[PDB]
Amino acid sequence: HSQLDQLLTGLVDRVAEVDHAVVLSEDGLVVSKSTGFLRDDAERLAATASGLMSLRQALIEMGKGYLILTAAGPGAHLVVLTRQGADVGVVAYQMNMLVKKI
Repeated sequence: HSQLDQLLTGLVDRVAEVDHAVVLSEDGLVVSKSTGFLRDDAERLAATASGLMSLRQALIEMGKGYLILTAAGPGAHLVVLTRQGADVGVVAYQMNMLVKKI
């Protein structure tokens, strides 16, 4: 488990609002994921995020919760899935602090 994997797993563990997290390369490759996020589920999130960016940041609210995406430097994006009713401000702050730590 890489340092980035531990950071992502740490975000998910500490933040009640955050269910899963991945970091995707410019090409859509999963570079890192929270350790309790299965490869099938992570790549499903990756396929969604890559579709989003074919259509920098994005925030999509649904019934489920939110999908939030932000830049993690010029070559990658951090992508998070929240639980239902999460405070977006809290999650965005946590993600911004994570990107800083990387």
